[PDB]
Amino acid sequence: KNQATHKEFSQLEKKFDARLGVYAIDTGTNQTISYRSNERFAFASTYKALAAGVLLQQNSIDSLNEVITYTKEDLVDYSPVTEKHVDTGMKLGEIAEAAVRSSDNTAGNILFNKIGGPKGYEKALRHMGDRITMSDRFETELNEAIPGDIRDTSTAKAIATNLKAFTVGNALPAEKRKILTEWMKGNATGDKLIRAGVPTDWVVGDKSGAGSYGTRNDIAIVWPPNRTPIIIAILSSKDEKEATYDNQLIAEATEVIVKAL
Ligand SMILES: [Cl-]
Repeated sequence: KNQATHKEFSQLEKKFDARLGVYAIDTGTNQTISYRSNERFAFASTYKALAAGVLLQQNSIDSLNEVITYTKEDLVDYSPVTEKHVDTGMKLGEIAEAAVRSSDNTAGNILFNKIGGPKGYEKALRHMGDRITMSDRFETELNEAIPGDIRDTSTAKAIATNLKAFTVGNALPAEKRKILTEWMKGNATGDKLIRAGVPTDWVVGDKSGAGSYGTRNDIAIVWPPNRTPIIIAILSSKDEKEATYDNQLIAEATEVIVKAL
């Protein structure tokens, strides 16, 4: 379906007035599905699932019970969990969970901090052989997504390969790989995205993203019934800075991958 899937993906770009980037790999058959998979998009909040994976590589399960504190002036826009616990701090595991499950932006910034900032995040991905992802800024400036500006960008193929390493591969011991996938499962932020485009007997652990220039992303590990997982990265963006986005574009792209695999 090399050219057959190309046509369907090209058709979605027109129906939703957007640019689409797709990479999916069936971990059981190593069959891949790709479209503009080497083009750069701003990754926006999808980094949070990978940064949680780096955090888990670098810290014990025990240490996730350690309390982390921060200040009111550390709070950035859209921090619906962290804004409630300024006076007490949160457990480190709770912060990582807030970043993955709710896309809490202060929690994302703490994750960054704990793994050495954007530069430390990038260095961890380079260690896993990701040469493509470029991390430069904290929330919320990392969402600026200026076309042609490679700060805080990656490709569908690079992001999917990283997610594969953390969730099914050998980037984490089993127990932490399980902690990560559970954080990624059952979150409402994912409900209209890849989860809305797979059949109802499939299970989806995802991480969604949204940025300026209509940037709208979802990355996932998905389990068909009785079947090895498929890793999916779907990226989208537009040409106008204040452009809106349409969840349905991600869901329709997912339907195309499902039919092809
Ligand atoms: Cl304070």
